[PDB]
Amino acid sequence: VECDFSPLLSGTPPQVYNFKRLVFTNCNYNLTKLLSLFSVNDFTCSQISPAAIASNCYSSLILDYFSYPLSMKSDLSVSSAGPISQFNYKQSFSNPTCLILATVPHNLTTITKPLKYSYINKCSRLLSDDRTEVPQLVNANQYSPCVSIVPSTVWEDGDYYRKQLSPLEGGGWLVASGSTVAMTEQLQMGFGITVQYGTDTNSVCPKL
Amino acid sequence: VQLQESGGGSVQAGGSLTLSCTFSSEYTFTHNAVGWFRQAPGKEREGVAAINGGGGSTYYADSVKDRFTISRDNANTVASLIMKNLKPEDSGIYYCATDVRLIDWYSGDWSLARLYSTWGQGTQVTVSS
Ligand SMILES: *[C@@H]1O[C@H](CO[C@H]2O[C@H](CO)[C@@H](O)[C@H](O)[C@@H]2O)[C@@H](O[C@@H]2O[C@H](CO)[C@@H](O[C@@H]3O[C@H](CO)[C@@H](O)[C@H](O)[C@@H]3O)[C@H](O)[C@H]2NC(C)=O)[C@H](O[C@H]2O[C@H](CO)[C@@H](O)[C@H](O)[C@@H]2O)[C@H]1NC(C)=O
Repeated sequence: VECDFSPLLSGTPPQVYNFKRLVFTNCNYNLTKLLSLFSVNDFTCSQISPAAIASNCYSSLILDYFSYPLSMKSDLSVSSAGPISQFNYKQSFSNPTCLILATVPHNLTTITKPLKYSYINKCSRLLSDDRTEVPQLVNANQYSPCVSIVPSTVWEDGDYYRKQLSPLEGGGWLVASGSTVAMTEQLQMGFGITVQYGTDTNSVCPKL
Repeated sequence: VQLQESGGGSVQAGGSLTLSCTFSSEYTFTHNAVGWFRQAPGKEREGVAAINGGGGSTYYADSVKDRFTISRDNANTVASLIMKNLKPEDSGIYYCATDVRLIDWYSGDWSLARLYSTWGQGTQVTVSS
């Protein structure tokens, strides 16, 4: 059975804080078949390499994808000093990972564009003393604690959101704000890959 | 059903026909693709043309290039096949198909019938010398 990467090629890719995660097990994969369809602008890895990630056997392969403007490549480089790693998307510290930035060629019209790019620029708890804010950051490999209060696309740059927390939850509020970047002529995306060499047999292998 | 071919008929060699693949009112191929195939007695089913939602990618069999044209409406609910300069060996039952495995479709396998999960009932094309 060949791992089927077709879902990336169909529909509107979510924004970075709503990244779509696909988990592959017990299948053979052809990574170059996927990547050859895109114009790859950046391809960086941690604890693995582009050559190795395409050629090893894993207990599982996890593929994340989202809309992401190439002009925010540096917002990735700043890592937890900037809003993407703080509030939107932060890959595993525990397993090898890669992060790919790619442009959608004009031929792939089945990938439809969102109205704009959006990301979360603030996620904080406003405490019951109605005074101090405590930032609530994303944990590696997880979704933002503010995904439930930010819309799938931010309507206007700087829009602000809040949700009252119950007394049992400690009171106060969960608060967030969104930023936007204008859509590009061709859609630009990020692909995140995490692999696991697990107890479970390494039955995610390259197609030969 | 879901896929319906129309527009087939009988025609003299050198004539033309336009086939239509109409999706049920609730369905679209906006995020997928449509292939046109044909079946002749004693031959395997043959892909002749295909197009994706949005029309960014179009493919043609060598046997029909420069004679056939595949197109879509803006809404990706009708895929049309304009066939010109028809030959007797173009006679067949013509099928449209959708719900394709997209990655393989984009990667050179557009004409592989097994990749398509949803098939119309077909329309008759009869070309007479
Ligand atoms: C994938 O897209 C390629 C580029 O498509 C662009 O152009 C279309 C409009 O045609 C836009 O809607 C789209 O967004 C994108 O900007 C296709 O390659 C291009 O194909 C066109 C048409 O076939 C070529 O244009 C013609 O060129 C002839 C040359 O003499 C000229 O006389 C005509 O007047 C007309 O301008 C164009 O030159 C070409 N450009 C490039 C960079 O390839 C591609 O399909 C085409 O290219 C294939 C390889 O070249 C070819 O085999 C096909 O027959 C087709 O021409 C397309 N691929 C698929 C699978 O659809």
